[PDB]
Amino acid sequence: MNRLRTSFQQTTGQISGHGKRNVGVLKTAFAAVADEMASDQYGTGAIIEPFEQKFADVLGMDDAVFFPSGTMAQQVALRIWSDETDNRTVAYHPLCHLEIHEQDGLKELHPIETILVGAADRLMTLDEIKALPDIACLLLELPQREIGGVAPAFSELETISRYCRERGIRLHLDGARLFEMLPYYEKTAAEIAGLFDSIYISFYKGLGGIAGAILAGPAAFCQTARIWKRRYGGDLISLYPYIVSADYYYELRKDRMGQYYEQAKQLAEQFNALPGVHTTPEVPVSNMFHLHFDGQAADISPKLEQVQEETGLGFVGYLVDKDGYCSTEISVGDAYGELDQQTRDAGFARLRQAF
Amino acid sequence: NRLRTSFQQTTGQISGHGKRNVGVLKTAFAAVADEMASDQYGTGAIIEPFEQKFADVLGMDDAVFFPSGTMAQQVALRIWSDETDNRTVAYHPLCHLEIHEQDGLKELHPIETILVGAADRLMTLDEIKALPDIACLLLELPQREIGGVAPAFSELETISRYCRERGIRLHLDGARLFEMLPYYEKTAAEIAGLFDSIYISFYKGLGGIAGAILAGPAAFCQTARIWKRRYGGDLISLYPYIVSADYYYELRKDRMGQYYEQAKQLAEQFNALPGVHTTPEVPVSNMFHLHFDGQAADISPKLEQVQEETGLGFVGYLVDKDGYCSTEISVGDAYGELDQQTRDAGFARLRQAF
Repeated sequence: MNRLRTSFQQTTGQISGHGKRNVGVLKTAFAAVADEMASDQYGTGAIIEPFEQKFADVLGMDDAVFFPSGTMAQQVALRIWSDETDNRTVAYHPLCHLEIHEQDGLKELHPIETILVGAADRLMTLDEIKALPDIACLLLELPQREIGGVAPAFSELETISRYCRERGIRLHLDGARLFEMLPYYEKTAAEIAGLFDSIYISFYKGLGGIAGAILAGPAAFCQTARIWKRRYGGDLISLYPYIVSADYYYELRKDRMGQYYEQAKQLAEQFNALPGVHTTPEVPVSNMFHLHFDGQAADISPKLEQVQEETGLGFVGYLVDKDGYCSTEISVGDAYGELDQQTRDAGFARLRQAF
Repeated sequence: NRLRTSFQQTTGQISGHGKRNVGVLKTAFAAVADEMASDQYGTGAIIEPFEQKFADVLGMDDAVFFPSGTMAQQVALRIWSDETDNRTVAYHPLCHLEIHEQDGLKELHPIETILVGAADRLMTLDEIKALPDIACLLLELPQREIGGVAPAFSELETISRYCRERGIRLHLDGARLFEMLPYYEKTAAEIAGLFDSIYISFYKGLGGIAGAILAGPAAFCQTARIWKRRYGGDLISLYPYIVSADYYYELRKDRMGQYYEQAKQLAEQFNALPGVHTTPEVPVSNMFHLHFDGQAADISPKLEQVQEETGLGFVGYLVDKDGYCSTEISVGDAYGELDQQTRDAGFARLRQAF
């Protein structure tokens, strides 16, 4: 383990995240669950059916399917739409999860090609979407996490939804971070989800569960999704350990996304005041942003190390070197709100002394 | 369904480990500290020690934890198809990949399957010898769908040396490997060592919740970890399954002998009933199939009642066949929790009903 990561691990509080990712997260979700509650069974029965209906309702879709991962969930979605439209081409942002974080799973597992829309360092434009040829599916990710978490205005999404529909293109939402976006949009999950044909949501990002996903959409779409779920080896006999925990952290945190967002905006303001330091976006539209430092990790890590060792407050857990700067991702959760004012003020003065 | 109900409502059973409920997870976690670090996307805490543990148990270079055997085994077949430039694999007609996975192997991979033998029996060595060049032969020990029948160890040896001769990779579906060791009088390592790759399960005989290990050569496992991510099986945190798998492995690893002996006890009681038999006649593991003369219409009422009256579960479902109906029995911890007299009074009532 490197010096920076070490120093962040040995902190007693953090600005980002929910706390340590440990066995206690599962034990806490289960501590009041009756030992006699019956397990789900290969994608039906107890626990799973009510959870799926719940989240079909939350997203305002005909049905919803619990998956072990969003990786599996979104590959399946795209394949279903590709099959329905007899079109083997899908389009999305160049830094889409399916493109860069799944060992090319979509393309290795299905005869599907991808058009990367726009540029890597920005949102795709409405003109770029209108310039697309006949494709099966456009995937949008709200927000675009890989560029710090930027998203189009709600009215832009309305226009894209009408366009695609008027053109026969299926619109899929990568809503890994959908809950996080609701404060800024001033909309419910169903109002955002209603613009799309299908939706993926996660239970381990903003919500801070352990793992697992929901893919939601029309009834027939979900039926097919359940067959692919079995083909993929995701139709486990028992997925309750993730469903019970998922629902628990959902009920726990569904109404905290607003505070996480206000807090993120506060943190960004503090960071942007530092010489040699900025956020992207400058003003967050959610609980997240990227934090950029001029100079490379070999220059900046030691400063952060010292700051963190001394204060016992985690600002930065890792850096990623880029061209003349280095970057880390901040996502605000329960951890920040456990830092009292004096603990924030003392950390930030010490951080101010470093930069 | 009324039979299922009658079975679910019993306070003891001859089959299985007991109710599949949340308690099974909480029991496994009762002694794990809250502060234990999660695994992280296939590496780190919990997962690495588990994989190393099961590489050693199976005598292989490495091992990889999978959320399922459906996923594990498909991945193993593809890696061998790739390593061999051969797009055909072979196995028994009721192989789990053929009948219980919605054609996943063939839908997700440019692979074709040859079925070796006849559905109702073990394949023969001559049938293996008549196979064209293939990437992989998969053997299931025992063949579950025909009652749990398996070839003598000398025959497994012959077959392994033959496939080594022809450059055919040999893979074991070992979902029930542990249940067989008593019969074989062999270690897991001694059985596994006749194969190129091995899949084992943590929810069959061991009675955990879910999860699988795929073990094999270091190279093979590296590539299998890539496919695990492609598949969406490389979850940020698999510890709920891993920790529970270990809990139950440790708890039940040395009980396969008693399950096998207990299985034999049950089949003996069953075969002595008129209008009842088992396949195989004498179990070679903790399992067998149970056949009742007559159709489910005639038989399911009789079972239903015996179970309602006794509160002892013998049978939870019947499959209707020509002139008889069948069910699968797999002994775990539930048999041992019913005292002898209680099982004797259940059988006695059963004896009256048949």
